[PDB]
Amino acid sequence: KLKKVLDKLRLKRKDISEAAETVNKVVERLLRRMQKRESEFKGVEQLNTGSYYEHVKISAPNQFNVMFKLEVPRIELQEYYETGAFYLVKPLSHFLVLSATKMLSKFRKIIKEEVKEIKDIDVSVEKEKPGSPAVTLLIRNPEEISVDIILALESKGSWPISTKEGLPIQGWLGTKVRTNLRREPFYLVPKNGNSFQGETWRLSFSHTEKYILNNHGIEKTCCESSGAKCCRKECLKLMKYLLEQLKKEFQELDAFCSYHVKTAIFHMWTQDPQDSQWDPRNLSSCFDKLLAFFLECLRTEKLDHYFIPKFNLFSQELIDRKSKEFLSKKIEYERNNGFPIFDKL
Amino acid sequence: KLKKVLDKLRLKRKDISEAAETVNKVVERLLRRMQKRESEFKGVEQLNTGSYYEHVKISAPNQFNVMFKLEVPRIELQEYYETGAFYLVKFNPLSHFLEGEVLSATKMLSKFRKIIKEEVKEIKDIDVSVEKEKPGSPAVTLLIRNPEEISVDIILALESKGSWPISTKEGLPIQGWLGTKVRTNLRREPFYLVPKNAKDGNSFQGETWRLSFSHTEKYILNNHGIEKTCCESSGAKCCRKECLKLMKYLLEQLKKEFQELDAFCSYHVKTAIFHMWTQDPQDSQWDPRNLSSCFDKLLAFFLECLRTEKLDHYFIPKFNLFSQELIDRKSKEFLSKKIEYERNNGFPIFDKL
DNA sequence: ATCTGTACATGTACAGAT
DNA sequence: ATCTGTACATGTACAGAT
DNA sequence: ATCTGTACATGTACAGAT
DNA sequence: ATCTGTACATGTACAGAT
Ligand SMILES: Nc1ncnc2c1ncn2[C@@H]1O[C@H](COP(=O)(O)OP(=O)(O)OP(=O)(O)O)[C@@H](O)[C@H]1O
Ligand SMILES: Nc1ncnc2c1ncn2[C@@H]1O[C@H](COP(=O)(O)OP(=O)(O)OP(=O)(O)O)[C@@H](O)[C@H]1O
Ligand SMILES: [Mg+2]
Ligand SMILES: [Mg+2]
Ligand SMILES: [Zn+2]
Ligand SMILES: [Zn+2]
Repeated sequence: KLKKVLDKLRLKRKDISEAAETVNKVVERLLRRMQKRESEFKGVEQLNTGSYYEHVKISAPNQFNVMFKLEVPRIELQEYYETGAFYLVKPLSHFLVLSATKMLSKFRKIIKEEVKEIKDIDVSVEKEKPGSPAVTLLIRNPEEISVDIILALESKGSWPISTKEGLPIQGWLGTKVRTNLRREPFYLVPKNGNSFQGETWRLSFSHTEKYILNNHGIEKTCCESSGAKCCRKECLKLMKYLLEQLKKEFQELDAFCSYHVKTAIFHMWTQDPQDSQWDPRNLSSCFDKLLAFFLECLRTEKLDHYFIPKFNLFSQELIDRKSKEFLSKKIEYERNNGFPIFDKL
Repeated sequence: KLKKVLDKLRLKRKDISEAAETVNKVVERLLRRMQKRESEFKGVEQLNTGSYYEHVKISAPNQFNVMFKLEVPRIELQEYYETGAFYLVKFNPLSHFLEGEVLSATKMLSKFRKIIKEEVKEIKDIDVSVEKEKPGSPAVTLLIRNPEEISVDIILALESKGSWPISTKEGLPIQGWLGTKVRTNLRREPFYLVPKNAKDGNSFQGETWRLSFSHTEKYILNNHGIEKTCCESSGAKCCRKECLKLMKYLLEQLKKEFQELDAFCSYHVKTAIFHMWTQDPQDSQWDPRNLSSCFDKLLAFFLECLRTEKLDHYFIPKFNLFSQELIDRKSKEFLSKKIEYERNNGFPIFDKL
């Protein structure tokens, strides 16, 4: 049943090769233009993030996330109205308070200029979507591929106080891992008609999340060549697919994204830390317990950011009750009728 | 029972404070003197190693190991007659230690030791001297008299950042225990070469160096579980270190009574337990409730090593620490009888002093 | 004036003490 | 159970040097 | 500072074995 | 049906060279 779906969802080696070869060309050239030109983003470094680099991308290698991160010395953060995730912040002179919109606009300008000069790849820059920190590339290998270039500020200080109680991995990955993770930099991305709209940045833990995905067992050998396989990634994939399929069919679900599922499974991996609670033989009960957890998040209207406990991704302000009830009904239907949506194209 | 022995063996915070305060002074001052002037050892860095920094030092904080490690770029190793552990080194502030491209361990050690003695003479704050050089030892050993006796072994080491020598390829067999990512990451760290410093009267006597994995061993001791939470505040305690301590004590007590055991050292027990931790990787095979069977299975393993004359270096599989060349059969049989005796009569030697 | 090797500043795991 | 000293990893301030 | 070379983890693909 | 072993592909950390 679910093994068959996972077979469908598995990327093909051939497609992986073709997609990656084209993407790396475009990205390499963009990264070079950010330094070889005396741009205000000289020193920016590349960090690959999201599902493709975590090995949980499903169906096709058609969406790539990449961070162009810029180290900024001793910045001062001021939290935005107790939200936990959003901050004002203090070469960059002409982006003054460091304005996210002004900095993003210049960043975006550079990329567009450079993209116009690319003559061997069919590639363009997608119209800016308000509410997105990314510059999005649309590549036409014969097949459609999207690349989100995310601008990020990199700070090396202590993580902000709103995260103090986040990353609750102590009983799963442990205290040494947590302490070491919190010694890495933290990232601010320009996520953005009220208030301090254009000067607000959002914390990003994409780097931490990538380490977690690739080091996800309570045992060091989980999913390694001299360890046992678990089904943690496979459940993420199934849940991701369920949401994608539903979203494709129902405009009512526009406010939901894969990060909601990722966040939910992070909490499930914390609640059920033992690798034996994710035995491949138990794929079905595991998938099912994840569904039940997600439904409880929907019912209670509560899905805390894993890194920022006070930030509720399912607050009324972000996603209307109607949407959450709608998604509850549709998930409950699929669950009670053997997931017919998994059988469609 | 063994819990009571472990109570005796536990270091006291007071003693730890007094010992460490004095040790860190002496070491800090020695390290600073190595950076002065055109000393050949400018750039040498401190790495704390061995039982005290692994939290398996027993009885008293009276012996501390420290490495003064020097990065040497552009190094060619030539293995010494297929031994796995021993190397010539080839290629500069080290100019004065070279003989036609070959780095002399004994000349370098001698200068290192000269500088330390000179500096120690200038310390009027604590009662400290340099122990007569012991043949077969790379260390400059400091004898400190806080009112209590404390030894500090300062080991000179060459640090190479290249890939570990081929003799180690099959060593560190941690894949089923700590895993492949840990193994890979550990093998990306530098390797260390220390002076072999025998006066056996063999070819290349003064130019032979020995591999050291003290840094790797320290990481292993402090990250010893198959679960990442082993011995942590939101995990379960294991008894891996406690078994190491008990076995260490058994050997120390025996060694202090019996001159026949001079050839044995604590590294033999450390190596044996590393193999036992590989053989029995699950944290559940080191439950604290099972301290006795765990200690017992370790003893039985060590006894088999003694009987079969085989204890492979954990990093260098072909190097046999129990070879005939190192330890005569009589010594191994002697230690076998004494271990079997203690084991069969309730460990009376644990009740001594 | 600017730069930097050295030492202080901060945070926490480990394990001993209460 | 909670508290506390040491070790150790990383970030950063600055006297003395350039 | 930038670039390449090496090593090996995480994947996929498929035959032959269980 | 599943598992195991080998081949074949990409990503990624870091040393040593330029
Ligand atoms: N709303 C959000 N808040 C915080 N971080 C987010 C948010 N949306 C996405 N991200 C971060 O950006 C990364 C990439 O986003 P993206 O939408 O491409 O999802 P993904 O995890 O790559 O999965 P997929 O692309 O397969 O749907 C996420 O993994 C996450 O770290
Ligand atoms: N024969 C040896 N071969 C290889 N390395 C050795 C040998 N003897 C000692 N070492 C290394 O030197 C370190 C310090 O040596 P030392 O004799 O002080 O042992 P230790 O582990 O500190 O135990 P303790 O001091 O409590 O007996 C060891 O931990 C080990 O890494
Ligand atoms: Mg993505
Ligand atoms: Mg020692
Ligand atoms: Zn796993
Ligand atoms: Zn443990």
